[PDB]
Amino acid sequence: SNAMWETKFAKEGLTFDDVLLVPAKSDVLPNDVDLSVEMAPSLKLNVPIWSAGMDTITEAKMAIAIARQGGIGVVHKNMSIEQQAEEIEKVKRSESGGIKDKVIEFPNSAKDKHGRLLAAAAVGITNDTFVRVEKLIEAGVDAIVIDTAHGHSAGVINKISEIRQTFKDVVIVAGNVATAEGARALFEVGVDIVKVGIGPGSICTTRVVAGVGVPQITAIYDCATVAREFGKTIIADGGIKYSGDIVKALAAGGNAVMLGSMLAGTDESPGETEIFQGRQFKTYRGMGSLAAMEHGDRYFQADAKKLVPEGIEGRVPYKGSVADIIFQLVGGIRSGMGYTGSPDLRHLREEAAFVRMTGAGLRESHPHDIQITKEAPNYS
Amino acid sequence: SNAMWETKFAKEGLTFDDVLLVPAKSDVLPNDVDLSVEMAPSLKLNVPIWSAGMDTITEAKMAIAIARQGGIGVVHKNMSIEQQAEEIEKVKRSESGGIKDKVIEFPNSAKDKHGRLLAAAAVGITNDTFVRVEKLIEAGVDAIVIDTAHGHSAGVINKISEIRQTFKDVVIVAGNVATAEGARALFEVGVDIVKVGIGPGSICTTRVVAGVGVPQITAIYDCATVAREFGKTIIADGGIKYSGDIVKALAAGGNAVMLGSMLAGTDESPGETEIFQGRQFKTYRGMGSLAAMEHGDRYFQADAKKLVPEGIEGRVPYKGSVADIIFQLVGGIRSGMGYTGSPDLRHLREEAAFVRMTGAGLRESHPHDIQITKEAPNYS
Amino acid sequence: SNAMWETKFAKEGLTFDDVLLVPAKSDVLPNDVDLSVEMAPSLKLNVPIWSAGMDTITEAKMAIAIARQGGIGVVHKNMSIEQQAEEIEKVKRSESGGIKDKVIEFPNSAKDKHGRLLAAAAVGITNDTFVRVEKLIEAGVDAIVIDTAHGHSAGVINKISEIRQTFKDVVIVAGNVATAEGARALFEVGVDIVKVGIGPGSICTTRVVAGVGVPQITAIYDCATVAREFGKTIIADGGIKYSGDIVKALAAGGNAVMLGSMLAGTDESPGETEIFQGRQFKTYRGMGSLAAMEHGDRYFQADAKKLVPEGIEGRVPYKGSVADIIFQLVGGIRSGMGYTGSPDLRHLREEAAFVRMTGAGLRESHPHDIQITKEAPNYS
Amino acid sequence: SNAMWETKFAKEGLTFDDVLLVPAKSDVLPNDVDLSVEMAPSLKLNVPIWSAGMDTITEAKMAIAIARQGGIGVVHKNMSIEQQAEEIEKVKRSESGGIKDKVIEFPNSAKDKHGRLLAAAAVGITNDTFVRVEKLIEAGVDAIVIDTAHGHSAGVINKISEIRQTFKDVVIVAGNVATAEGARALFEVGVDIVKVGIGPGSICTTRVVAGVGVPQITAIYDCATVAREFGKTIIADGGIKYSGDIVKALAAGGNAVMLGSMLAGTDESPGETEIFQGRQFKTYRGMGSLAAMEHGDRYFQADAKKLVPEGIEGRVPYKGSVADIIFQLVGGIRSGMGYTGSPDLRHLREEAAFVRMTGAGLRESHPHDIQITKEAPNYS
Ligand SMILES: O=c1[nH]c(=O)c2[nH+]cn([C@@H]3O[C@H](COP(=O)(O)O)[C@@H](O)[C@H]3O)c2[nH]1
Ligand SMILES: O=c1[nH]c(=O)c2[nH+]cn([C@@H]3O[C@H](COP(=O)(O)O)[C@@H](O)[C@H]3O)c2[nH]1
Ligand SMILES: O=c1[nH]c(=O)c2[nH+]cn([C@@H]3O[C@H](COP(=O)(O)O)[C@@H](O)[C@H]3O)c2[nH]1
Ligand SMILES: O=c1[nH]c(=O)c2[nH+]cn([C@@H]3O[C@H](COP(=O)(O)O)[C@@H](O)[C@H]3O)c2[nH]1
Repeated sequence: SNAMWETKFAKEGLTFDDVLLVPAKSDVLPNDVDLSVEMAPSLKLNVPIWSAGMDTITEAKMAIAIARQGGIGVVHKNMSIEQQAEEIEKVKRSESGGIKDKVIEFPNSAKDKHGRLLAAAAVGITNDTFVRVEKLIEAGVDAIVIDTAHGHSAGVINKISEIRQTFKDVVIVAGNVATAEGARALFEVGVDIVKVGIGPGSICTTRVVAGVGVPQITAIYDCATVAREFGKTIIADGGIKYSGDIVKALAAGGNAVMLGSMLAGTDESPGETEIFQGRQFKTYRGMGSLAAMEHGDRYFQADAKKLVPEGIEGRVPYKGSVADIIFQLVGGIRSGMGYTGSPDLRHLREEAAFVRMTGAGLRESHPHDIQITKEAPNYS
Repeated sequence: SNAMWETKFAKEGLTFDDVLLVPAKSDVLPNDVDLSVEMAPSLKLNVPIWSAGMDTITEAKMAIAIARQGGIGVVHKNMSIEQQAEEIEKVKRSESGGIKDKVIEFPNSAKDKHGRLLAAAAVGITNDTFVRVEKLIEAGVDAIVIDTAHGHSAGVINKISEIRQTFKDVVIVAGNVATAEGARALFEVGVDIVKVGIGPGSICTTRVVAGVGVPQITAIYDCATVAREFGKTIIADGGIKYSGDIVKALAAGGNAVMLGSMLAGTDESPGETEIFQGRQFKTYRGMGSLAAMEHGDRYFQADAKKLVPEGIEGRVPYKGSVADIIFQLVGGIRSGMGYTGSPDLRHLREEAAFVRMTGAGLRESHPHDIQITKEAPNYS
Repeated sequence: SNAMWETKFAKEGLTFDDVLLVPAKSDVLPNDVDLSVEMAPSLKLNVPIWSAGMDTITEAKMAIAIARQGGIGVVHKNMSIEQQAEEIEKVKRSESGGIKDKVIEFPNSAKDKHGRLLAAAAVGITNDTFVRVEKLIEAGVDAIVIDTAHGHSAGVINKISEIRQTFKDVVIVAGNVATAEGARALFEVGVDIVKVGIGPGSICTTRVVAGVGVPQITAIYDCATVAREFGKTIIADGGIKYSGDIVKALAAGGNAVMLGSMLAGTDESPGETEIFQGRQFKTYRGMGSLAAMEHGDRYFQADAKKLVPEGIEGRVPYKGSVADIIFQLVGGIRSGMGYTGSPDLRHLREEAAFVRMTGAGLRESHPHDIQITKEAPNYS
Repeated sequence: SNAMWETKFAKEGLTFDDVLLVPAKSDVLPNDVDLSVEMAPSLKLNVPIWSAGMDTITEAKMAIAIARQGGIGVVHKNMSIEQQAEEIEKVKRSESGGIKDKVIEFPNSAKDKHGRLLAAAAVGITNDTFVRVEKLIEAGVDAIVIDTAHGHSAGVINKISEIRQTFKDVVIVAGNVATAEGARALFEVGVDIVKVGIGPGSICTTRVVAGVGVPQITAIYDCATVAREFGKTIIADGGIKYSGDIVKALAAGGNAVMLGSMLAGTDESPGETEIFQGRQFKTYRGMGSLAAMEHGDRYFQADAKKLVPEGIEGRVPYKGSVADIIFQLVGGIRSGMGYTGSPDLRHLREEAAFVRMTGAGLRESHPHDIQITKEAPNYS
């Protein structure tokens, strides 16, 4: 391993705050760009956003809200198989075109071939994963999300291969990985969508507790290079703080992004708001935090207990409705695509160029040297 | 686009706080350097400063004040065509040599061929842009500023070409761009002066909301390279916080700079001062903030509404008169030209050299390890 | 020295916060990885951790606690030879398998060939170093730690050679060094284990007072390269703040780490807790601080007094028991080895790869943009 | 100037916080290293320290105190020629070996060939510079310091050449410069000692107001390269915050350093202490601040008034005596020379090597993650 010894520090990594997209000749206005993305032949989104499979982010109510805005929700797995199946049934029974009380239309709703809202569901690697997958498919789930901390592991890959073999037609998302070799290993066993991100999440301590990770722009770019070879897709999962980071994640190769923090504290996230000193907040916590792993309500098999936590528990200010949050994100995405001359997301992924910057460039990019007197809806 | 794919992260960008000017052999004292600049055959400034075309920076009163100090003001377009024409008439009727009450002389006033103070005016891309340009020219405007967020866009370039074709002699400023190709596209349709800057403004959130921009020293240098080929000029617009940044912007290739924040809160900026807890302040806000776009007084056509804001609203401490602010900026410019051995701005643009530095170099450059006991007039 | 003149600034250095470990294909779960390390033929640890030889970190009580968890303690030398010999006798008489009051077992205890807890002891370079070493060996010490600020010095190397010559079988740790040439100079006189680190300690001011040091990841990597050539080992000493830094230190080539700050404020560190404003704390101080050097209780020879201090005196929040702290560190190490696919520490040292990152990458690695509401046991 | 255009951003610059000295094999203990330096054949210091020629740093009382510790003071020029001559006479009449009340010896005093304390004096470029130089020489001054903001200027070089021509034997210090070409231009007209530094001072705003400067480690190294060719010396002037920065400045090529901030607030600096909220402080201000330039006591010719200030006015905590401050600095220098294996300053300048580091390396170098409970005498 003298070869590995001499190359220990060769690789370099970039994150969102290291880069900007370069403006380019543009023939398309922001309101005319196409935000649609085909994640798999049977799974098309109208906005490139997945809500995170976390017990403070996505149950039925969030999955309904985000699918009606054109995305898709991943119902978390910290519940019994029967409970998670019923959450999916709630999504598939929900109104997808519009509701009255006076007329709220959902013209951009992401739907299956039968006009029902799309919905996804997380599963782990446990003895009962096949049963959970079976009951989710029977409930009408549109994608299974094999959600693991280290997707590039023999045990995970073997479990996916067995799932792919028994359930030949379900769309399989699997993750997380952060390297080309990890993405390739998953696509080679039949994964449809690879989820990218080790450590970048707002609530996570993986990089500090284990010392492991890849800066997220590099992780996306390295994994998207492999996805292009297979003709498949990736989800850029974690570390997105502003709408501009979504544009960066997609331009680096992401077909869609997954959001935790930016959707935390919305009306449709699980739990209720709590008033503290005249201010509204909601809980947001890592799925590897102590509170999230100490779940024990009805019985379910959980992933093998980790010795020490890899997330923290926190609270976020109340944000409002999912519809209003998505409206702000979409406006930012459309603005960025207009600046880069991208009429659709394929052009953004394939053609856009970045410029690297220092911490001084970052300070120039935010507002600077001004006393802000009102919070902007997209800059809180 | 495998070529674009492999070069996604090739480009690097520098901003003001990344660089310093290197001192050089100097035969000229600061008081003897020449700060004049010809922006176009009919538009000569005595100090290389344009005031920003913003509704909290420049109306008639600011345009008069800054032209009397040797610069030029861009009257903003958030008003009716008739109102904006009358603002220009106020500037062109104002005294340009001196006034009494006891004798205030303006020996460095920038004037047209008839001895009237110079004045510029912003226009957008709307159906009535030709009428606005016509009435501004009839009012005696010295330059039209085609003010757009993304100047490198087919719609903007087509509108400029049509304007250039109907009004063959007016000086046209157009922007904003941040790349060589964007500058070239504008000069090729007859723009006289290209305005450079995407995202660096103090009050702006473009880089964070859309993910797009270029660090401003690189943007200036890339665009000035093209201006040199055409024998035309550029305005370095945005991100200047100190007089030393003006010297940097000009040495990077800028023929002149445009200032928002450094002129905000002056007596001549629009609005009145407001006392808050014994301290004086004035409002300063992005033209892409909610308050600035929600203007609706007399009717006018506005640029197409953007879905989400790209600026914030803020307040700045009262600064004093435009004359005293310009005096401090000019003293800093003259000092920098003396250090670089530049007898005039052409030598500064063409000959001066920079040295790149880290964040540690930046901390050494400011005052450090001292409890400042009085604010300096040029270091507040 | 024109050769030295032209290469003054050639070398570059990395520390923990500059790098992350890259995840790799993994066939081993965290609970099955092997944390054992042979530091020398007669000195095997079950977890790769040495407690620092400091008078606020390690006396008999800490050495017992950490050996029972699988590591080894270095009893400090700021005491008489007789006192330090008695501390070692206390360790070697202590129960190593388990104790009652109800049954506390120590299944991972690091023991000598007679079933007694391992223990090490610091010595200096003074006239009586041979006598101190003799009495420590008679007490049953398992390793002597020649503890000096600048191990790459003629006086230190000559003293070690004389010790190695009189005491032919004792395990000798010597330090500190930070360069390949310094490590080589010590291994060449018979040192068994080289201790690496000049300036990285939490409580130390060496780099700021003397201007001297090497960023600690580079120091480890440079010295481990030499250790590999000799077939010997190194201790990565100083600058570790989180369990993830331990994984980084070992992957950079360290066979084991030495901890001060992460063990300060434990029940078993010397001194008692002091309540200040309802909060518990303990003292932690550099061995080069004024208070630590002004020791004058029973008489002992001290290293030559330094003119000015090179450490500070501080206080740390109470941490709890050594057992609970080690449990958190080990969980983090096991998680990192699982992510890197390392079944044992040899694979981590020899095979793991890093990715370099900016300050923006570091901010993404920690929790960001969240109001943490409870402290994590491994993220305080 | 297409050659200058393409090389605008080629040069890179380092400051103190960017680098560390690498430890090396050492045969010399800190107490045995030689801190002497010959600045010129008739000017030898016993510690390599000049006190700054500033009206809040050096008059007779500071010049006496620092010469008795082995350095030399530069009496500032913000006073009449007669007054400045009398300050020098006070220094040359002062006791240099020792004083009683009980016996204070000054065994390291820097003295002239007649046993009188060394002393230097600042002069400017004015019409009466020849008269000031004449009266200072008649008073027995050991060096004249031509103190200008931009030493690489025709007017300064012409004035120095005329001085060198009339006063053929006085030691001439001249500055400030920051480039090889500026140093060469001064040595070529007969300057004995070149003073290096544009912008790094604690109290100065030159880099922010004018945009001009060179990071100080690079400035020293570039200028020392020229000094080596001429067989002459340089003073590293400005930006030194800790004793470790002195070691860095000398290892980068400086023969001696000049200190402002580290000597401000001492008993011997001009002015008295002022109690503010139970705490002692003294004034410290740039010679380019408004208060320092608005001096108008007895009449003197001042350098041409600059339009705008290039320094600020501040206050520093009381530090104690010059003797105690120098003792701490010398201890740090001796420690660094011991670590680098430098028996004298020539070896430090010629042989020592640096390692470059990031901001993460800097945070590791200072104390980190500790609540300091007492201020160290060399780390306040
Ligand atoms: O290392 C981790 N420890 C955790 O406890 C944890 N919880 C969530 N996640 C991941 O973070 C993503 C959400 O990130 P953001 O809040 O930044 O959008 C999610 O989509 C997950 O990928 C975790 N990662
Ligand atoms: O992205 C933007 N969103 C906005 O809302 C906005 N408002 C002003 N500007 C631009 O900023 C310039 C002034 O910048 P400074 O205050 O830094 O001088 C101005 O001259 C404009 O170029 C904006 N840019
Ligand atoms: O330069 C120094 N001056 C000091 O006063 C000092 N005291 C301890 N040490 C060293 O720091 C190590 C502990 O570092 P941490 O607290 O970061 O674990 C220890 O293991 C030592 O190597 C010192 N280094
Ligand atoms: O640009 C400047 N504007 C000023 O007003 C000023 N005053 C002092 N100096 C220079 O700073 C040096 C002292 O620096 P320190 O306090 O960092 O030691 C001094 O030795 C001078 O070289 C100035 N430089």
